[PDB]
Amino acid sequence: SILANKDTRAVIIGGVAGVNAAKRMAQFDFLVNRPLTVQAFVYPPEAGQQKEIFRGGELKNVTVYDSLAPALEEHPDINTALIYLGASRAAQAAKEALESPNIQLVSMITEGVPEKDAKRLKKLAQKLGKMLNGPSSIGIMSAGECRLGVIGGEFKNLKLCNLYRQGSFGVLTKSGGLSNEAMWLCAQNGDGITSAVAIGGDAYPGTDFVTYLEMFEKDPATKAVVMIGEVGGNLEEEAAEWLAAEPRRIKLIAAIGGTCQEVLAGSARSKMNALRDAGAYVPDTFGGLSKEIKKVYEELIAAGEISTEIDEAVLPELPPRVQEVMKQGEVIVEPLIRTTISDDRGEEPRYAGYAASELCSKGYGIEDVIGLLWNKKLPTREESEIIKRIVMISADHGPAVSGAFGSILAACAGIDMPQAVSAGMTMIGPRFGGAVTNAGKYFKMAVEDYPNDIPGFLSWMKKNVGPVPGIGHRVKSVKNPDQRVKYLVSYIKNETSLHTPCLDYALEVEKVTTAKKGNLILNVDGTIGCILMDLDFPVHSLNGFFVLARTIGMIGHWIDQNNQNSRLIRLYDYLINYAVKPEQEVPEK
Amino acid sequence: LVSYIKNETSLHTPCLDYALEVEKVTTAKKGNLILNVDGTIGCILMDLDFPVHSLN
Amino acid sequence: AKILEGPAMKLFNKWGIPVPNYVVILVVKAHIGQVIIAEMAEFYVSIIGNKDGAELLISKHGGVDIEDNWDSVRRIQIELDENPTIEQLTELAKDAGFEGEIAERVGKICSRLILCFDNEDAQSIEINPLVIRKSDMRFAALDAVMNVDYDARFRHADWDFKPVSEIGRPFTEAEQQIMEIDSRIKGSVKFVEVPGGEIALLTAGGGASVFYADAVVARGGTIANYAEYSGDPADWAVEALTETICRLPNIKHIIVGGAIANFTDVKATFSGIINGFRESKSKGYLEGVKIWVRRGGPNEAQGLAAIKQLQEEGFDIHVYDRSMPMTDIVDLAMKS
Ligand SMILES: CC(C)(COP(=O)(O)OP(=O)(O)OC[C@H]1O[C@@H](n2cnc3c(N)ncnc32)[C@H](O)[C@@H]1OP(=O)(O)O)[C@@H](O)C(=O)NCCC(=O)NCCS
Repeated sequence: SILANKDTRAVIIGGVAGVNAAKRMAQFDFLVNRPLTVQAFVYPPEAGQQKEIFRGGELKNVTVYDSLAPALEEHPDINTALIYLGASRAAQAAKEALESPNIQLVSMITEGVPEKDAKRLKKLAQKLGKMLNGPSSIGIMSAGECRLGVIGGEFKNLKLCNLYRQGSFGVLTKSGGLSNEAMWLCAQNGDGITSAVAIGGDAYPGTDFVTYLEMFEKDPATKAVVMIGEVGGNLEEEAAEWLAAEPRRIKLIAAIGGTCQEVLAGSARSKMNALRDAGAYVPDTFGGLSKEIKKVYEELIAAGEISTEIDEAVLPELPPRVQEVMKQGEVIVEPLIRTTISDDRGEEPRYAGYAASELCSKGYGIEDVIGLLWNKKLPTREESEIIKRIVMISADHGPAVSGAFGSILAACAGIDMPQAVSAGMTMIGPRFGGAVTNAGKYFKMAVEDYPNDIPGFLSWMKKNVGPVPGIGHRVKSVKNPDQRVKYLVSYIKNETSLHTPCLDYALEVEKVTTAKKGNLILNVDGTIGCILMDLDFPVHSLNGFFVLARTIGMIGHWIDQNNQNSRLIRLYDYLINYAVKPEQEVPEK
Repeated sequence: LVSYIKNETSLHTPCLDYALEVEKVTTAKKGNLILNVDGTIGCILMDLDFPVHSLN
Repeated sequence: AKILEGPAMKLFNKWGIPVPNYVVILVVKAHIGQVIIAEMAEFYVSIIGNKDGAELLISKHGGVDIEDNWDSVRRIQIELDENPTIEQLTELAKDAGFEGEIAERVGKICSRLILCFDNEDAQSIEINPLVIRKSDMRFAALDAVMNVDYDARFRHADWDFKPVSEIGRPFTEAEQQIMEIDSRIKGSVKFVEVPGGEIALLTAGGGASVFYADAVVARGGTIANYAEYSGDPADWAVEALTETICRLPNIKHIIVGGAIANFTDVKATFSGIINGFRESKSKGYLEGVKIWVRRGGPNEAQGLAAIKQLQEEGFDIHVYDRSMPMTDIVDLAMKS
């Protein structure tokens, strides 16, 4: 191996691209059974957050720092920086990393880094005696030891290219996609790789071919190097100069792209000729490269430099996602919730089995959607017409009522509509609008247990529940009738075929209660409660009609106060009775 | 909703038309950047000239 | 990135470099849709960048006669951010053969050129001739050849220009359409039309694309086009590229090749290729053409299985995995 080893600990400077690199590096760390290479992330937009990175099936939380100084302070361990930032920020981040005394190697994936910036960074890395790889480098891969970047692809590829143990071949490419092809060629025709380095495709790489060839020459494990170059520059010429200059231990296998000298100094024929003359194994096409690797590998077996020691390893496999195991029925997942009313999993929601848009097209209304979601049955025209009227008649009853006033208070406190309406909806309960369910229950119980005994029902209620749910009003009375209840009752009794025993009973108790106190009228809660109980709607659903209806009013009041640009309400002093304790001195503790 | 407004009314919906064009650009960036129900209702109601406060 | 005469002159002007009065709409050259008109001893000046900075080449023998007069050329190496002083440049001029008043003048010009190079992210600037009108001592840069590093554009808000075409001729409709697609996307899509050619390339990555083209030429074949797609491009862009390649005249084989991708999803990109193959086949474009597939990369099993299904749709498609050497599908195609 040459630059990355089991002692390499990285800091990734970049965002989502950096996190994807880290996730790939974690897969390698799982395969070769080593601790996580990524120690930290440096990304000011996400500073303070933690990234969840899986090392196999184990979740690792990696911290995101604002800058490099706190990252290295918290992780002195770090000796490598990977730059995953865009062109406008990459060079400054690379400068910061090179100037950090802990960092020895800086690699850049970034494309479009100005030549002037790459030249300045190469000069700085030389002054400081540090290694700079890239820009435009997919990474560095040391088989069985370390992966820096996305180099090596999917987990199945790491296994196919035998990247879990050291081979005898080094890989040097300009091209990212071709380092992965070279790694495969070495596994397929040789014994795998030691290290693979993508130097980058930029005019001025941080480290050239000779710099890496010098390092490979000093690595005892590397017996040959597969170098993949192309037309442009003299990086391959300088490598041929390096090979010719002295007797080298490593064999050089080279393929040069750009022999398109039939279609429109740094020529691919001039590079192939320099290398061939220097003693390198140069094939005529990229296809011949597999044959050159087999040639060198067979020489190495014969010359006793490679041992035929079979791959004695039971390799770890990537854990499946819970959904995969579930599909196969190989795991039991007890659901968190059960829903029976709607399915959103298709192209559109299905309410009680019916497609939402199909209901619109076929002429159904809001009242029909209420019945589907609350009763799981499409209402009948009669039912639908009653639901419609209950909602319309209950929609609003001015601003003085708790629910509406709650919304107005929140609207004036500068609260957004959903939150302001939630405060008003909190007021719906035993005293305001939320006696629909209990009115239904107690009047049905009266019909069953006290059919011809209203004083018995009333005595039982006084002793056991208190005031009768559905009876009484603060402003409406016998002298000031509630036309809302008169309207609903006359609709049910004169415009429908519905037999209403609860409503009939409730209307009789109203005659008795209003004889006691004129305000003890059957109210909207009691009226809706009885009508719905007589329609045989589920008992739980009864308060829904008020809650839903009064939401129309509550949103109305919120919109109104906003259109008025209402200021914060602070209740007037003269309206408060401060029946407070006399003022007193606090005793010493 | 879009098909209903386009095929069953003769309404001129400039906000919805614009939103549908940006959806072609955004979904080219990431496939999940579709015009959602919020954007659809928002645009339809703005084109009907409903008070801005009422939209949510 | 080679830039036009006008733009180059504008930057010269900016860094105070003697330039003839010009107008872009007396001499008349073309930038055909644009024409330039500028007012009309000779010297040679050029600053060519290198790994260590740049090199300033100076000659007293300017104009056409510079080819034989290459011994007359005095060159100095400007180390990165270690720019020479005016006197050094005057001495440099003096070494060339420049005397007294002009040497300083030449030296001063050089510094401006050096400032222009440093500050404009240039790769190279070539002035031949740099003329002198001795009567009044007025200098003018007659022929301005400037290459700038266009990746650096974000640092330059004054760069109201686009770079000149790689191939001598400007781009066709398909071409410009593919360049538009590339600019908008995070990935990369490149398309170049080769006049004629029986073998059409639809290859992944610049490095692998070049090796596939070399393989075709080496095997006696003719390339119908040059097409590269890399950096996990969006399926639609890949579909756009596939469609363009299928529209090509007199193509016998399609080479859908590439190396083993490190991050490009082969299932996503192959769905864009498949969609574009289906789109092209319904329009009657892929009649008789054999498709050759060889690919590796994330989700290669799924993408390769999806592409081999295209056999039941009547496509003469041969799909191979990594076991098939990369450019060896070109042989199988040449033999057919
Ligand atoms: C990999 C690559 C896409 C990452 O670059 P990117 O998206 O430009 O990355 P950044 O984190 O710099 O940019 C994302 C945004 O964050 C912003 N940002 C980044 N750092 C920031 C900071 N410190 N403060 C504020 N904003 C910041 C950027 O301005 C940008 O927003 P914008 O698009 O509106 O300008 C890019 O560098 C590239 O093209 N690489 C080549 C392709 C490649 O090899 N990819 C590897 C895939 S693993």
